Amino acid sequence: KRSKENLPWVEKYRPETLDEVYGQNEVITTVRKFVDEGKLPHLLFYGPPGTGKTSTIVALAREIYGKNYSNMVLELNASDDRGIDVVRNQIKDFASTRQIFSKGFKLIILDEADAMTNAAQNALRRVIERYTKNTRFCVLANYAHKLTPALLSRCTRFRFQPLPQEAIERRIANVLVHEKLKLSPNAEKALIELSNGDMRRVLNVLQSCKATLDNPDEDEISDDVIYECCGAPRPSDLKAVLKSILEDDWGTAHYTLNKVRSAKGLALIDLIEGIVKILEDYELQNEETRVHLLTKLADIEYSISKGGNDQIQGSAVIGAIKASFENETV
Amino acid sequence: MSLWVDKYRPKSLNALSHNEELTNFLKSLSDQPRDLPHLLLYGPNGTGKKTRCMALLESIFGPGVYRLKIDVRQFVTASNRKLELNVVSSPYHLEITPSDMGNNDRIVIQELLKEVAQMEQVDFQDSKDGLAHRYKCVIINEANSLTKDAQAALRRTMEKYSKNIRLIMVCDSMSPIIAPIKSRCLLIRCPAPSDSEISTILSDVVTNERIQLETKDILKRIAQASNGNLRVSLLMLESMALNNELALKSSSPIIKPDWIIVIHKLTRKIVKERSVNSLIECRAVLYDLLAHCIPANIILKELTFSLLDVETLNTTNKSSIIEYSSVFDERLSLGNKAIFHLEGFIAKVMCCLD
Amino acid sequence: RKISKLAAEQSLAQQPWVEKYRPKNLDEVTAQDHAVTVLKKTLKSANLPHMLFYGPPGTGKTSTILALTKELYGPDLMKSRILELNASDERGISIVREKVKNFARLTVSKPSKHDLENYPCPPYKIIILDEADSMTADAQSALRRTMETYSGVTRFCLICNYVTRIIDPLASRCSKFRFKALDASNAIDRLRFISEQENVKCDDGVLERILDISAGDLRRGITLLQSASKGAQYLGDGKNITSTQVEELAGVVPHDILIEIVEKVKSGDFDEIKKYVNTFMKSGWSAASVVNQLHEYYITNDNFDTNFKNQISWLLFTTDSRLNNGTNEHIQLLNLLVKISQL
Amino acid sequence: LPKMRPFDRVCLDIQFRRPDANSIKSRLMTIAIREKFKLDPNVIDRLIQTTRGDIRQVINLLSTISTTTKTINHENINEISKAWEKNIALKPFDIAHKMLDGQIYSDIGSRNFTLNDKIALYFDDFDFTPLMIQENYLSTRPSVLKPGQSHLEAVAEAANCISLGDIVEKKIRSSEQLWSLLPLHAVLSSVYPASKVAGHMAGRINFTAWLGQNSKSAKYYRLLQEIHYHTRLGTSTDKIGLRLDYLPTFRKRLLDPFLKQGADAISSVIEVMDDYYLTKEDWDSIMEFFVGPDVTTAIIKKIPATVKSGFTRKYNSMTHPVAIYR
Amino acid sequence: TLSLQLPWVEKYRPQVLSDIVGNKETIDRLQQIAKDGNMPHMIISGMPGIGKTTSVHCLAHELLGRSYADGVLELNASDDRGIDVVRNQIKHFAQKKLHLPPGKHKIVILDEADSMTAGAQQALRRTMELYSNSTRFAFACNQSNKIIEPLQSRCAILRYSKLSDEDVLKRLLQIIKLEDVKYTNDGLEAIIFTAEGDMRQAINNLQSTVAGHGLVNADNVFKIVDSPHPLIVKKMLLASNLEDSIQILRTDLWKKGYSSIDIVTTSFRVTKNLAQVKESVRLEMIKEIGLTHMRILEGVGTYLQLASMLAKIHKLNN
DNA sequence: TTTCGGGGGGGCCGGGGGG
DNA sequence: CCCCCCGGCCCCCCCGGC
DNA sequence: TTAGGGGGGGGGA
DNA sequence: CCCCCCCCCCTTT
Ligand SMILES: Nc1ncnc2c1ncn2[C@@H]1O[C@H](COP(=O)(O)OP(=O)(O)OP(O)(O)=S)[C@@H](O)[C@H]1O
Ligand SMILES: Nc1ncnc2c1ncn2[C@@H]1O[C@H](COP(=O)(O)OP(=O)(O)OP(O)(O)=S)[C@@H](O)[C@H]1O
Ligand SMILES: Nc1ncnc2c1ncn2[C@@H]1O[C@H](COP(=O)(O)OP(=O)(O)OP(O)(O)=S)[C@@H](O)[C@H]1O
Ligand SMILES: Nc1nc2c(ncn2[C@@H]2O[C@H](COP(=O)(O)OP(=O)(O)O)[C@@H](O)[C@H]2O)c(=O)[nH]1
Ligand SMILES: [Mg+2]
Ligand SMILES: [Mg+2]
Ligand SMILES: [Mg+2]
Repeated sequence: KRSKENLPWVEKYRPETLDEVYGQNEVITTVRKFVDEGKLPHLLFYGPPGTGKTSTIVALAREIYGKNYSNMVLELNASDDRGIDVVRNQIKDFASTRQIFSKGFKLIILDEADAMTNAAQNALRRVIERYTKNTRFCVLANYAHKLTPALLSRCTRFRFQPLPQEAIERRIANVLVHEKLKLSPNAEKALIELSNGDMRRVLNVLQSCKATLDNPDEDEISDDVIYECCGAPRPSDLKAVLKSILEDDWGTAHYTLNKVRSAKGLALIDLIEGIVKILEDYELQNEETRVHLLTKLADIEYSISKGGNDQIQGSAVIGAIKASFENETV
Repeated sequence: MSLWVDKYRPKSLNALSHNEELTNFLKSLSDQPRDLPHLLLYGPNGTGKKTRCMALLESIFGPGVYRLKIDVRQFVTASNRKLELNVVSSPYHLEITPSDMGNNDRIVIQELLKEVAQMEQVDFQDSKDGLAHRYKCVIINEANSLTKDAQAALRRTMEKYSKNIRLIMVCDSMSPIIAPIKSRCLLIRCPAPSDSEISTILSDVVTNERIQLETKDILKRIAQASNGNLRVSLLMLESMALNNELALKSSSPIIKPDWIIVIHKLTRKIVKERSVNSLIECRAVLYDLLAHCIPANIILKELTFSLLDVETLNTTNKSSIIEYSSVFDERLSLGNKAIFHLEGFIAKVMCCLD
Repeated sequence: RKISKLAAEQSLAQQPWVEKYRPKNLDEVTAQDHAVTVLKKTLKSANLPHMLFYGPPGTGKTSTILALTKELYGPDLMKSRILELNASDERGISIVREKVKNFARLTVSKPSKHDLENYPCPPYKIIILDEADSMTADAQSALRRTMETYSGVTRFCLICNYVTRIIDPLASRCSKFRFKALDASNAIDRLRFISEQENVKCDDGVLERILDISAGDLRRGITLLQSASKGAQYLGDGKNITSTQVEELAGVVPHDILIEIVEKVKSGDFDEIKKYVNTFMKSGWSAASVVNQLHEYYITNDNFDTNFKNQISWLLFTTDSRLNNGTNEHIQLLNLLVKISQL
Repeated sequence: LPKMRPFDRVCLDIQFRRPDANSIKSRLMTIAIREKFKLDPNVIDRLIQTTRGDIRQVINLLSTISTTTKTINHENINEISKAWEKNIALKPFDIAHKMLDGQIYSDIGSRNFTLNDKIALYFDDFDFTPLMIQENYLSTRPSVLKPGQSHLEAVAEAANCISLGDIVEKKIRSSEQLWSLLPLHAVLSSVYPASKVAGHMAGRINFTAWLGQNSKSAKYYRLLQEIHYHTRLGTSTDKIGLRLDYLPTFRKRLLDPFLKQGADAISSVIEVMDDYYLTKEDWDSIMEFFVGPDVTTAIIKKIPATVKSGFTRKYNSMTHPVAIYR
Repeated sequence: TLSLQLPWVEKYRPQVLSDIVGNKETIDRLQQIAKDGNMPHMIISGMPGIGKTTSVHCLAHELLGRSYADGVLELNASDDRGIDVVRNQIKHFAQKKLHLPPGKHKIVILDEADSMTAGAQQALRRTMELYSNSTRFAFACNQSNKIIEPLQSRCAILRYSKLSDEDVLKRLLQIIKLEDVKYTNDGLEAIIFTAEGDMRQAINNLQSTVAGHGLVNADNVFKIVDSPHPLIVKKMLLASNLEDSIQILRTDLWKKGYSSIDIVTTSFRVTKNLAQVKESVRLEMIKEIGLTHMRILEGVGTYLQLASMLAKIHKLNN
């Protein structure tokens, strides 16, 4: 811990204020309005990984309390003990006692509350209800089915969406300004495509790309750099493989698949996912074709998840695609 | 006294009597044993895998490997249960069957094996090279019965402590062994002996035991009935000799085990009757077989191949039977209660035949 | 009695070739440059991220992390700066919440003057969770905030063969490094270096055949090379190692036996197929190898039409998937051959 | 209950049964006249049915209802009964009887007893319900057979679903502790096969025989392991190979001689035992394993008592080795 | 800002039995009991946010009055309620001497009693029986089955039904008049629709909508309250064309950030409750959904698996 | 039956304090 | 110097879905 | 619609 | 009085 420059980019660029959280404008505006007029309710931030839930709640705590928010809030996460005993003693004591430093209300942040036991969640009900005059609760989750209905009944729900293109673009621009980096438009589009709405993936991939450049001060991050660092197929490779599968005979398709994979050592699963993405846009005359494609490719992906013979799996992909598309004629 | 299958078991590589190429390969392995990798011997059951493992150990260390002592090691689960494991040991090697504790086999790998792995050799076990041995050999019998967790635990133990121990695993099939473990081992195929080699071994046993034989065709018949299982062939020869007052005639019938006869009777019942009541009686038979330590996989294989040998069935019936056997063997691999899957297989076969 | 302790070099000299030739520095990793370059840049950038190495067996993940720790810290400071936990350790949720967290929150060990003068010595320690895919989901969830909160003094490296076993939050937190399968093209240089170092004489193409048989696993290839070298040394003839010897040592079915199987399948008689398979299983051939060879034969054969190949590909995939579950080889192989014979 | 096992045959057991409506009608009418509220006798039988013979609950119901409704008659009996119905979890026999009734699987029956109700019925005892269903799903006369479908085919479908349920059960009790799969298990182990073979029970409902068979198998495996590790020093095999291959020959060299040479064979048998470190208990256990035509119980009982007495005497009159020194 | 506005679920929490809406007959029974006293042991059961705790507290207050502080012992899941507590604290409270009017008793309120252990429940039996002359017990729970049968025998059963849209609208209108909230009929309809009979949820959503947007109309309500995903899942499963179901899955669930595990669990529940489909078809659908659920739990949670599940469901339905 | 993990309840053990 | 109170491990039994 | 079989107890030719 | 009606309760780790 010698300097912030020694941190991974996923942590070096953690938002410190609500103005640095992108892609969640509705939620940020609503919560800021709540805080401004002193109408903060019990909150439930629900969303997928790397969308800004923990960042948003920490920034909200800083806004409410300032720089010394750490001693003014009670933060518990999945790495801490949160059994029913903790609810009965520590949370209850914090919720029923005044602040040491100021006279303001009290904030309890139950990060990753979907990992809490059912007994603790049930015990939380009357703690939340009884001390609502002076205490507020925030619950963060990725899986809503692990939350008891009683807890959900007491909370106001905010859903964090997968990050849109514009927010990722703006954060990438800020990171490029800070790091003195150059990025090509095609490389940026590929980075957004592989992000899948998760900012952590964007930051990690960008850090790897910078590490890849021979002279990062002068070399620009091209799509080739991204595909090399991530070891992912190019769109042209996927197009060629799909065209060979759908047009050529078995020998040619097998040869083309093996050659494309061997050129850069691509993984079969990445090719399967890319081809599935491409095929979703294809207009099919028969529903049976789509049914066969989906079922067979899902089976192949499940088989790959456990290992198995790579060559047989590739041949299975080829055969499944051909057999499914033979249903488009009659 | 000691059964003929045990009394005449070879105790050295030069005493092996079949698969000369495998013997030469083992001798080549034992020529420079200092850098011996971990070994995994796979092949049909009852062919001589353990005999060859012991012979290789004898060639490496010497006859002292055959001075075996039995000890008991104690283990404690997370629930405070007390488990006992029998360990066969010699001055030079250890032998374990962790599957003895079922799902607790992992503990054996995580506590006992590691403990052995973290010990350096200080006893002056002078070798043929003139220097003392630096590693002890650990044999893992029925290595394919280990749970995936125990196999995972074996992984880094095999690599980190290679200087202190060398593992020799023996299995009848490599299908249940995880890929990393197979990658970490030198794989040795152990083919079954040919019929002529079995006949030669049985003739040597006969001459050393002074048994009257009307001809040499009885030994060939026993060899064919054994299906390449040498241990079964020797035990069957002894059984026939006992049943015929140490005098075998050309008409001496081949003896079959109790469970085989029961399974054949079950196959006949399934073929002749296809009804729910027949299925209930089949369930009773299956319970009887399982209760007396007949493994479910063995029952499934025997029943499938007995059904496939029925002369009244047609090609479609046999194809359906083999398909159902494949499906329900997979079910057995991934299931807990074997009787459920065996009953399902029998019901499907009854439906297909009827 | 007692034995005088052996030297490290002498001990390593008499180790199995896979351990003997394990890479000692990042420059010795063969064909993983797309990740090794990124890791090497950290020796100067000193901003190592959380790492998730994933790949098939014997591709160099554990070797890579060990070499990285060596290069970063030095033989004196590595032990104090590294905490290693693998599948042979206890890694329950309680262990994650107490031992891992306690090590993560500690102040970094003090480097010595020599360590600072001779190594980068970044201001953080490393927790390696090898075989992380064996850890339960709840234990993994217990690591989420520990990774982020103490990232200033601790960095995590998770290593696995099946990346799907890692929960999505952890995969999100970690920078992903996929280790590519090692085949002839990208591993022949290292295999040839090892063979030359050990003075192994082989016919042209033998090393390429070994790497083809290994099917992406360099550990298996090195073990096969060592076994072939032992055979040649024992024979004491001086003749070069041949591809036939390698195939016999690798458990590959001879081509004549495969052709016999193909003819039996072409015949289509159930009883004959059953009898031949019963005789065949006595040889002890691995069912997976037989299925792989059958796939190679049928898929690349110009005498079969598109429909036949479409069906046989699915049949082979189903049989391979079933075999991966630890099923009886005899039943699965007989079923596969019978089904092919009816195509 | 299992906890009551220690009280098996130590105390005089006195059973108190649910009292019928007739034994109490006078009590409730007296309470009604004393408490000044009107109660129709014709509904008493219903009221008890609501309380399942719980007199205390009946009195509580009367006290609570009379607070606002001073007259209890047929005009309000149905609502009171439905509101105060005692919903007690069924026992395994009742669960099996209900789940295998065909009526609930018809359109009207399924609309009255919904799939959710069937899953809850499973959850009344999730440990025993699947065992009950697997035990009793072949003992029915179905009324839900699809056209052209024989009883055997439906039984086969149910058996396949039961196998899938067993796989799910193995998943639940693994190291991942996937208890969230319990509802799915309920469908695969109980509801689906029952719907396939639902009808009328052909005979008596039987308790699952799997637990006793499992215990017997565990006992036999323990005995087999003990025998194997007694004979380990001499043999070359695993315990399964010992059971499948060695045991018949040991039968021929240990049991047959007594049936041929009488007492003159005793020595030989003991010799064989000494060669394999086998004890008398190992001898009996070995004789207990054989099945089918090679059952030994009748043969052993047929042996003259003098021969067995001499065998025991001779074995006890000598010194024997020990395979495992503890 | 370091100030908090008191939630309306607490500010307008009913203080008397006449302010509680729904379950009219039971409320009148409670009012009569409070009038004439002689409160018996009771168990109140029902779904969340319908006024069980409110009912019990109002009954206790109206019965005791000035003696409330001394004659009421309240224990819930946030307090220690072990067998030791039952054997010492509750027993001491039951044995304690307290002069009360001629028709009043001490009250023990065990809120969320379904979480109590079987040992404590067993210990409560003879304590209830022996001290009934001075003490009475009120249990409140969501699942009455968790209460052991011996305890149910000694108590009066009160099963609370769900609130109808009319009662919810009445209470919301009362609160709106008290707060001078500006609204539109569509806004209240949306609030009631999203509440699903939960008064607490309805009031919380109303207050949040007022705070965040001022005007309670349809748009603001749906911006604050999201359409329940079970309905989206039902629409996905009931679609006739596989393309329509896939489009719903991709656009309304996957792109909105809903996790695959949540989607599959909700699909299982909705399929179980789909009374409009034949039970056998529902069983096949559940088999396929369970296959997908097991795959997801294994770690393969992807859009492709869910799409394959939908394809298999459509294949079954055709 | 039972492969983690949480929760509860009861039994000893031992530190500290008091006499 | 010896006895008693009361905090803390330690062991053992029981759910685990809605 | 009542799974088979045993126990309890009110009614009665 | 034995027989019958009628119901309940046990089979069960
Ligand atoms: N909306 C965002 N704006 C800017 N950076 C973000 C945003 N979301 C995620 N990040 C980046 O990714 C890192 C992690 O963000 P988090 O707030 O922790 O996401 P999260 O939703 O809490 O992840 P989970 O639910 O614990 S897996 C931040 O430090 C940021 O660097
Ligand atoms: N990229 C590589 N470069 C050089 N040698 C390698 C390489 N990969 C594997 N090996 C060799 O095979 C041996 C094992 O390498 P490992 O690093 O252990 O592979 P691994 O990916 O960690 O295997 P798993 O995932 O535990 S099965 C090394 O000691 C090397 O001798
Ligand atoms: N019938 C009702 N009439 C008026 N307000 C109600 C009613 N029910 C619930 N509320 C309101 O919602 C708030 C909570 O009601 P509660 O009585 O706590 O519901 P509950 O059934 O006890 O919740 P659970 O079972 O503990 S999750 C009350 O303070 C009221 O403001
Ligand atoms: N004469 C002779 N007998 C052998 C040989 N190999 C195996 N056997 C016999 O076959 C028996 C079974 O061998 P074993 O190693 O236990 O079978 P496996 O371990 O299951 O493969 C042994 O008891 C030996 O008596 C051999 O090479 N020569
Ligand atoms: Mg977070
Ligand atoms: Mg490794
Ligand atoms: Mg409440």
